[PDB]
Amino acid sequence: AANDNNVEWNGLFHDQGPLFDNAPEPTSTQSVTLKLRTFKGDITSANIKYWDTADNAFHWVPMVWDSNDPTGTFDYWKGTIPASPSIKYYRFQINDGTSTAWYNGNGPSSTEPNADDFYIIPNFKTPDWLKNGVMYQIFPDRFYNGDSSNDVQTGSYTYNGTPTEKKAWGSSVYADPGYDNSLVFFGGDLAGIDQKLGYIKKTLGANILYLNPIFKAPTNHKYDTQDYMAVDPAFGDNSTLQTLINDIHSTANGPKGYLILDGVFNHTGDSHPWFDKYNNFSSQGAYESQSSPWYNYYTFYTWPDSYASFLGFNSLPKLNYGNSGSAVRGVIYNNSNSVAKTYLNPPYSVDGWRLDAAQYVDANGNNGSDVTNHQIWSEFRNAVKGVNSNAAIIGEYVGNANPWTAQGNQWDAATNFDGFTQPVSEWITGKDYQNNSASISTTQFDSWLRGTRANYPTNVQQSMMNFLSNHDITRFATRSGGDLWKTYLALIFQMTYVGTPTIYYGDEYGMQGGADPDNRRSFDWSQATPSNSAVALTQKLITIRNQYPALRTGSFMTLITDDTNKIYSYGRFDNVNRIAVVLNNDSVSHTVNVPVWQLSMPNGSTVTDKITGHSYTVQNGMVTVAVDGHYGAVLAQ
Ligand SMILES: [Ca+2]
Ligand SMILES: [Ca+2]
Ligand SMILES: [Ca+2]
Repeated sequence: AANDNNVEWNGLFHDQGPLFDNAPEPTSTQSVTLKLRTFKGDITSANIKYWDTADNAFHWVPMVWDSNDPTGTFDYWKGTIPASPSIKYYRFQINDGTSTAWYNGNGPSSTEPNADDFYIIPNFKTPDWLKNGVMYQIFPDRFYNGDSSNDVQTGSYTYNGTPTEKKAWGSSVYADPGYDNSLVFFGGDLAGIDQKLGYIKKTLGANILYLNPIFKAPTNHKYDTQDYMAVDPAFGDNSTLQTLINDIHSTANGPKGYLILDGVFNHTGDSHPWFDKYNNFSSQGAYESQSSPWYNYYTFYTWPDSYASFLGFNSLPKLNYGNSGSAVRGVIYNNSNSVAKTYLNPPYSVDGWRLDAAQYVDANGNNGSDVTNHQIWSEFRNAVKGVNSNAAIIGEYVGNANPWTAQGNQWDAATNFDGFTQPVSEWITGKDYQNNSASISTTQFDSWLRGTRANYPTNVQQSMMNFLSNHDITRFATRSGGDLWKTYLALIFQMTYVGTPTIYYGDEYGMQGGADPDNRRSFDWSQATPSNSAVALTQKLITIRNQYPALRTGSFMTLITDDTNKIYSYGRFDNVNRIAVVLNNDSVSHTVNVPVWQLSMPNGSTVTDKITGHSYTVQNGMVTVAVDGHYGAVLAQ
């Protein structure tokens, strides 16, 4: 508010949204112009300090006043970082007389930060459809039986001395005596998904489907791959897949769609012919002979019974990637007929891969998270983007996936357990995604989100897979104790946050389910109608997100973190829209005075709460709205 030897943190702001960065994903020849907000006439000077990897040294860029905002409450200072192909990191030093403050990915700070700087990664690009879309994850056998003929009957075949069991739709997933939970088949197939595309792309509005493993394998989940080149018979054939894909891409049944498949490349099943532990093929697998033409595809500590695998499971033998140019790297991604390229090239042309157990991929039985692992994912990116520059690569990882993203040479994003799923679960349900006691306050929730977003470059942030639940954790509906309102609150946050909203089939209507396999129940189609509370809401929220680009690629600013009333408010905004989201995590309603002036919403202007449909007028830079307990408001203009 004045030159008083004091920098006012509350007026400061910067992130890589359109209002503050003119080149979020620049090439080697494009310079980056940055803008820093501050209260009007609050400072005397500001400087951009960036580290250049080409140089291994810091560089200084003095900023200059640029303009005021429409309300005349803030100033905007600007400075430009020169164009080059090198990766750079930056922070701001802000001065008002004898007062200095710093600011970077983690926000304001009195002392100079050493971590969490903003990222500039020349030529790094993540597909924009991923940034702007809504994903729907489907576990094939449990979504919808489109063709009951290809169904696996209770006794169709045996695996490791066990018959497969068919269950009636709606039945419990747990196997009956004499059977195994990994061999229970409810009947869902690709044909079904194809027939329910209308529900997916219209009723709900999602434009991206992500399917759990669909290739030939003996189990329910099918992560124990037997043949990467063939759609498993229980789901259909490769022609079925091609028809599904065509209908997904079609714009005659709704919005243009995108298909992402699960790529299990760290290991194969023990029944794959390269290994052939049960001798299901005339050929000789690695387990069968040390003279096998694929012996070197695996790592044996004591041939043939002790070998490298996924988390000690003997049914999942770990592939040996060797050095660059190896046969394994060839059949997985380098060869034209490899697994990755096959489905990315016509007649399939899928749109991306979700990398199962990505962190472990390595050579010689080692456990990844090393030089070799990253070199492999680097070669993987070149192979993929070489076929389709718009194909997405999302790696599975439960923590900070910075190591596979921040260099802009590996994945486009990752499964956001650490930056979305966990924090949300603990704030709303008082439990972690495992269903164990773990609760955080509103201030901790906000801190958690900011810290995790800071781990990633902005384009990676906008491409993260944000799901409330999935096939490896407990259902949100169960962690919430069956309280639908908690689901309401979660959906609203999900559809308005930074990252790709991902709906784990069933979650949109409150489906319950405990730990695997209880988290893989069949889909009750009598609940998949707007007549259902959660569904109607999901459809509305998806419509809201698709209506406002600020929700997908706009800036993010915290507006309120009230621990007593449990009120969380944040804004999403770009050059066109300004949206203030108000969430009520309490068990009783609260009337909140939203500080929309922080988003520069003009006084006397109006906003509409997209959740209730009610309209309001900005008075004294505020918006007073009564929000019901465990519910929210989306105030936009
Ligand atoms: Ca001042
Ligand atoms: Ca079927
Ligand atoms: Ca054999």
